[PDB]
Amino acid sequence: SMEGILDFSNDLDIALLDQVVSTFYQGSGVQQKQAQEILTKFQDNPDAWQKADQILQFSTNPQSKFIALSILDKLITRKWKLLPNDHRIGIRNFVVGMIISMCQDDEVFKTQKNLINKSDLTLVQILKQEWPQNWPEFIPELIGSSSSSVNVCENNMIVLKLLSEEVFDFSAEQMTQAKALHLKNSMSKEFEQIFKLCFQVLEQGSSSSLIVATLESLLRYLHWIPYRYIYETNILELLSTKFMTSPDTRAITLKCLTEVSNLKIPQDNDLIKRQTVLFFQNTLQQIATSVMPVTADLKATYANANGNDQSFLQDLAMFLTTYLARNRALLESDESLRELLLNAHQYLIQLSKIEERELFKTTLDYWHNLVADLFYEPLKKHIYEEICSQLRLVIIENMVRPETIQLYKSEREVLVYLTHLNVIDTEEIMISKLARQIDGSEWSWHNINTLSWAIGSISGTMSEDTEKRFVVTVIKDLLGLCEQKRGKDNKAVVASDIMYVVGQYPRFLKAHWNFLRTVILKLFEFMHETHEGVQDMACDTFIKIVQKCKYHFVIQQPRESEPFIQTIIRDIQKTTADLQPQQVHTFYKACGIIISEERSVAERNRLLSDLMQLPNMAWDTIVEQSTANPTLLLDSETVKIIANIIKTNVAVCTSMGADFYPQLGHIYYNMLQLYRAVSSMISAQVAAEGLIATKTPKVRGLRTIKKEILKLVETYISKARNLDDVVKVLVEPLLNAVLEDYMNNVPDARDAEVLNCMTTVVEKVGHMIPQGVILILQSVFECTLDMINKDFTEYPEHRVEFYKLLKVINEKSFAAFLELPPAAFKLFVDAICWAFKHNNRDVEVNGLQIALDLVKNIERMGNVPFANEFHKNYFFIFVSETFFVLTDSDHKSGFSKQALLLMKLISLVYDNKISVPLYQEAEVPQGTSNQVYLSQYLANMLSNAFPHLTSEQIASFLSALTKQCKDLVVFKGTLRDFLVQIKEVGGDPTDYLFA
Amino acid sequence: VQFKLVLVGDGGTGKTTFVKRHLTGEFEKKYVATLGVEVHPLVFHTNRGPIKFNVWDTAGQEKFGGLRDGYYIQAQCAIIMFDVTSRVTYKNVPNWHRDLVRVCENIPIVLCGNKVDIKDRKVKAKSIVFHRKKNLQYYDISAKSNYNFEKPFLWLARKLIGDPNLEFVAMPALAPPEVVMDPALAAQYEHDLEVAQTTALPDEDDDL
Amino acid sequence: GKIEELAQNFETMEFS
Amino acid sequence: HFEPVTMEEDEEVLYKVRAKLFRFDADAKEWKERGTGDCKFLKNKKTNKVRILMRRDKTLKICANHIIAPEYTLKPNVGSDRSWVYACTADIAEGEAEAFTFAIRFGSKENADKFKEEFEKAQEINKK
Ligand SMILES: Nc1nc2c(ncn2[C@@H]2O[C@H](COP(=O)(O)OP(=O)(O)NP(=O)(O)O)[C@@H](O)[C@H]2O)c(=O)[nH]1
Ligand SMILES: [Cl-]
Ligand SMILES: [Mg+2]
Ligand SMILES: [Zn+2]
Repeated sequence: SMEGILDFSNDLDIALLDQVVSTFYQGSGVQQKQAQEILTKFQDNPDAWQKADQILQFSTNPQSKFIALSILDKLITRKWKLLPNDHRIGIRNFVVGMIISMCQDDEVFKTQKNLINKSDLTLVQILKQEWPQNWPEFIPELIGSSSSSVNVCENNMIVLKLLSEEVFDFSAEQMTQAKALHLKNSMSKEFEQIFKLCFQVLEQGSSSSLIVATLESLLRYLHWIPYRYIYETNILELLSTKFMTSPDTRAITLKCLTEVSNLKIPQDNDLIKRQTVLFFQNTLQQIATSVMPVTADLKATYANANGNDQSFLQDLAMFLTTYLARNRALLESDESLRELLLNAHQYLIQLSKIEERELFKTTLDYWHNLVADLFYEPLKKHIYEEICSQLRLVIIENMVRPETIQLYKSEREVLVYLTHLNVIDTEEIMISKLARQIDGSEWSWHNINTLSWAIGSISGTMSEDTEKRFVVTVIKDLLGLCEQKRGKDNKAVVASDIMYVVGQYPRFLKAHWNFLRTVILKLFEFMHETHEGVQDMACDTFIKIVQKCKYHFVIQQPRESEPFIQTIIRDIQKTTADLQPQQVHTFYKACGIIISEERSVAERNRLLSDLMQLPNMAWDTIVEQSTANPTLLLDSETVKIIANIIKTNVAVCTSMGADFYPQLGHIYYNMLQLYRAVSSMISAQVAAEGLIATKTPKVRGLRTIKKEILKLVETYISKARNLDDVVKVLVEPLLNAVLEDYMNNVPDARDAEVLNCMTTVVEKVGHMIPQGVILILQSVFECTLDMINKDFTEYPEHRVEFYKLLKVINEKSFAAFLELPPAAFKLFVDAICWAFKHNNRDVEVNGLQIALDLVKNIERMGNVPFANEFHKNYFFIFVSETFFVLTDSDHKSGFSKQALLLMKLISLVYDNKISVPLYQEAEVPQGTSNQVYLSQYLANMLSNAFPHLTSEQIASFLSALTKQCKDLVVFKGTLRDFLVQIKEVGGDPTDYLFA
Repeated sequence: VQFKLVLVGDGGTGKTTFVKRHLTGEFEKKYVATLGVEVHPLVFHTNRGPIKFNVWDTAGQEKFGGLRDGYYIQAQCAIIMFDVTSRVTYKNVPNWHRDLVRVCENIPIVLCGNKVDIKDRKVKAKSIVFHRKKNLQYYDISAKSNYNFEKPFLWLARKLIGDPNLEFVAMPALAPPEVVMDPALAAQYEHDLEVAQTTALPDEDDDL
Repeated sequence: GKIEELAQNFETMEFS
Repeated sequence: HFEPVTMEEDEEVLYKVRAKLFRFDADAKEWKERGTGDCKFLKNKKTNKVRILMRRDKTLKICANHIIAPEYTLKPNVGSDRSWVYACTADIAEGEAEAFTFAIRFGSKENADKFKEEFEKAQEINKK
């Protein structure tokens, strides 16, 4: 029954409309949902705008009038210039009239702010179409009407605010460059008269609602108006004094002054400098006397969250940091300004204590600006001694966990600067802090962790002697703290912090072997501790110390009979006995870091052999009993043992890279045989159980083996220095092991990792195995494309790796695509375009890059048959497919690379890089240039794709576009202008002459 | 005690998936574009009693926009959503905020950067500063890993109730009833159980 | 000197 | 003299384990998550009856609340060695009693096997 309003053959029943609207906004459930579908259908009727004057006059429902204005908005922003001129004048007169009568009725003005604001916005859409060329008296009459009514005057401030926003803040995306400049110049041309009204209202009082609306509009003006309006009038005085006293105006005024601080100002005028000092001075004065003194506990105030206090303190932080980042030098030389300077910074100190992450980041950014300057700028740091001292405590006490990551690094940077500015004070604060952890007056898990991170973060700032004394005191004190606490929970926390600090001071460890050795032996002890987190902590600290101190493990230390790396390897079974597989791998990886420091090849290989002794023995055992009874591989235990062996090899190879080669050679051939055996079992399982088999633990275990084997090979080849060996020993066995298996498995059984592995092979040695690359394409190209060309969702990993593989092949071995049969090369082109249409960023970017690289590859071939045929077959396919994604509004993330590709394609023609004609000898006269034919093809293409464009628009667009095809920034601008114009009717073709 | 919440942001940013997580606990992998709006009641239990959000989950795609800013009327709070793996979705945050605060001039708003579970993050944390001058609360969230997924509603609850100390609490757990299933459905449930067993659980590589 | 004492001290750290 | 200025606490926790709970949508042939959090076996002191009570992290909302009936049976899922599937005839997590086909997955096969052990111990409690 509600669907009656959708019947336009009859009159519109306003009572029925209001019911549908009420049911949507105030109703619920199924009825609400139904009304929603009706209203949307109503609103999207292209004739609904005609029934808008009816609603705005005879409705008693504000939501209905709002919806009516939304219908008008669509019409004004998209189809305005198509209307008969009388409808345009009618719609305009109706909107103006409706706004006036709403403002005159105090009841409506008070209770319908939403409907009035919508009407104002609608008026502004008309202005963007009609003003000033067809409405030159708008501003003069606005200023006139303002004097006759406070309500109209206030509403005019809202209208101007929205106008300024639409013209200066939000025009870049929504209108053409020419249209935007036209409106900006028009506003700028009449702003003198606008400001006069604005300033008079501010100076003469008194309605705060009117004052606030005027200040709201001022905030928008400050984005673009010349500085003279602010500095050559008395308005700064009003902002920084009068309006900071009233809380109603205080919030908006503060935002205005923040923007004033960003105005474009001459830096050589002493009077202006005085004006900039003065408004700051006035503002801080008002805060101290009307809001809170500098001693106030802002942390507590913010936490209480009364009224608008949180927003105010946020806005005060923004004001103070913005002004001081730009102007604090104005306050630094004059002794009479010192108190002001330090009071402003003391407010920031207090603001910095607030528990609010995002606000802390804002203040922290400022502190960084400050202490960096004090670190470099002569004669400045003594000024801020007491500020910096307080800041040290604030940062130390709010240190976050290292490794969010971003905030810790920012804290570290500021605290390192503060430590350089005064090492003695930093040390004292930290030792003091540490004592209050020992006497328990500030003891907690959070407080000891925070202090430890802080102590760790300033590593490298002290002298080595001071650092030595410092590290000793801290570890001594922390060790005492650890013994003091009972229960594994407390001891775990302190022990972790102790290990964290030593790990942060490698310089200390490197200079004191006996101590480093003690630290490492202690970690080995902790690798037997079953308490949650300890083993992880022990392993992470181990590899972290090794990364920084590896040299001291590989050389023979004084008073030692051997390099400590030998000692670690001898006892490795015992050390790692209680660790989980992941943690063992980390341990072996850490050992690989050390072994790679040994540059005697014979010794390095011996160490490598000894390190891999346990996995190699386990390996040899399995390879023997694996090839004896392949049923073993169905034993989940054997599968897990095998995966972990391979993972151990990946871990060590990750550390050793090129050096890992002898170990790879130990297992390589049997490993690929294992790969084949596992592959058969997966196939057999899928045959006997169906696709569901791929979900079972057994098959997932088997596929893990294959994936880790591929990862190992990938990891080595990506780091290999001897590519002769890669090509002549590794590649052929690899390809024969993996390619046919991939091709001849059903889609759900194919490992995307194969593609990833092949991408690395082509990347490093592709140029040396052209036959190999062809073999790769044959085995994976068509069958993978068929997996991913039915939608954008299935096989997401195969999708991504596929285009990465094509990308590197197109870069390193383009010859391989030349060998493709014509039908297969056609699929290659189809695949690239298919990549364009993805929203998936991974796929889209590679799709566009391949297209670009492909065109360049074809170009480099010169005037030859394959290049000529390529352009005949695929040039306009690439042009039109690129245009499609450029203009369909669903691929905006790719705009830049689409533009680049398009520009490249067009430039080929206007440089005569395409020798043969792109047209049929029938469809165009003999001797016609490709340049002429290109313009024809494109004009026809755009005309059919965008039939609401005039021939003139299309012709002007293409004229501009092609002539700008050597200027990417300008070219891109013309495309953006085009994307605007296709959204509406009657766009100005002269817009394309902007550049 | 119910509050209207409007949820806005670019298409595909995870608005619907986010609300679904809160409504049923599920994670919806498929992208089915919201058409216009979907309204969903959402109740949280607090130490100040239950709080009800009427969540207006709006469409981010323009072709499915529906009533657009008409959905914002009389909203008492909002979440603006973007995708940290998609820069364009962050670039459009000022556009959503604009359309929103023009209708809702003074309401608590949370800005959410969704999908922080994804390794290849494109919108870096240090780039995200829009909320500062606009007094929006900001959270990194992930509907997939549930990272901070409760924070937006907790912050909003605190603003709307006026209690900075408001906390989510455990709803009362009544004693469940005893079982007496008739044998006349013994073959029926055994059918539905066989299908359930032979359909693999999703995300078997996850920690849980 | 006092570092050898620190090492000795570090060795005595244990959970139980 | 100066003047100065849940609903499960009548129960005992027999077992506790972290887990992820799924419900089967038979109309979509699709498993759907219902919640992640601590799964507890709660023994009522006044009836000695044992139930599963599970809550979501952070929101603490109940995603499972039902008696560990003696008639229920834990079955393995084809794709997992750390999960159990079983039919529940009356769960009251979301309002009225409703029947579900649940699956519950754990951190390890060990926690899963232990769960099954505890689950069956609790079943014979609800027999007595
Ligand atoms: N990795 C990851 N994916 C997510 C996350 N949140 C949502 N997604 C996925 O993003 C896609 C879009 O989700 P959706 O909720 O429909 O987005 P939307 O904002 O509601 N789109 P629309 O405005 O068109 O209705 C889905 O595939 C969803 O599974 C997340 O936190 N992490
Ligand atoms: Cl903080
Ligand atoms: Mg949606
Ligand atoms: Zn004004």
